[PDB]
Amino acid sequence: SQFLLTRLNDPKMSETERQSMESERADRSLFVQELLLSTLVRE
Amino acid sequence: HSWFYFLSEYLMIQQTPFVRRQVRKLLLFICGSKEKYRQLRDLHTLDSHVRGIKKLLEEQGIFLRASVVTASSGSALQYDTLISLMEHLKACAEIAAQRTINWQKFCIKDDSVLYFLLQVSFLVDEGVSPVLLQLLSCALCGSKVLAALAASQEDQLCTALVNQLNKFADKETLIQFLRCFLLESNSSSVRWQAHCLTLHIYRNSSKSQQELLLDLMWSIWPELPAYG
Repeated sequence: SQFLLTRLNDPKMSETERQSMESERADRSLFVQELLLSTLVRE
Repeated sequence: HSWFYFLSEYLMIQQTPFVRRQVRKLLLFICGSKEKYRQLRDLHTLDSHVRGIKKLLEEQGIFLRASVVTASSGSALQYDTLISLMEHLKACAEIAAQRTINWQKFCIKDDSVLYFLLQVSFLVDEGVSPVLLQLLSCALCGSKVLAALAASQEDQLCTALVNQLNKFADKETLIQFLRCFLLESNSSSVRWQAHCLTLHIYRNSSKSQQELLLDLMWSIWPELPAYG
C-alpha cells in the first residue's frame, strides 16, 4: 500500500451518467446487430 | 528560571529515589503544572542530549562551523563512539515519540538542530540511519501523519519547520540526501521511510520550492539505471 501511485484509478459516474451509458450501449448494440445482419444478406 | 535549570540538573544528577520524588514534586508545584513541568524537563533533557552529541561529534573531528558540518578525517567512528551517539539518539527519539508537539517546540526554539542532524546523518553510519530518519519524520511529518502511516497547531509547527529547513538547506545537500536515502539505501524499510518523509516535505513545501524539488528529481532521473 506504500506505493502511492497505485491508487491512481478513481472512476465515478452519476446515475444520469449510468443511464446515458446504458442508452449509448443499447444504440451501439442495435447498430452492431444491423451491421452483422447486413453481412449475411443475399447477394 | 535559573532555579529551574538547577532543579533539572539535579534531576539528571543521580540521587536517592525519595530525593528524586521530592525534587519532582517540588518542580511540579513550582513550575505551574504537570504540562509545563514536563515540557521544561524535556527541553532541558533534549538540550543536554544535543549538547553532548555535539561535543562527541566535535571530539571526533566533525565540527559544524556555522551551518556546514565539516570533518577532516575520512575514517568512520569507533563502535564505542557509535554506541554513545545512539544512546542520546534513542533518548531523544523516545522523548519525541512521547510528545511530538514538545519536540517540534524544541526544534523551533533551536533552529540549528534539524539541518545539523540531516548533515550528520549524511556522514553517519548505516545503523544510525533508522533512528535519525525516525526523529526527522516525527519532527517534520508530524505525529498525526506518522501515526497514520503506522496503520492544527501541530500542522502550523510542521509548516514552519519545513520553511526553516528550506531556508537552512542547500540544493547539493538535498540532492545528496535524496541519492543516499532513496537510491543507495539497501534496506527497504529505509526506502519506505524516505518516501514518507519526502512526501510530507513536498506536501508542506512552497510552490517555488516544489518547482525546485521537481526539477532536481527529474534531473536525477537520468541516472536511475545504476541504482537498479
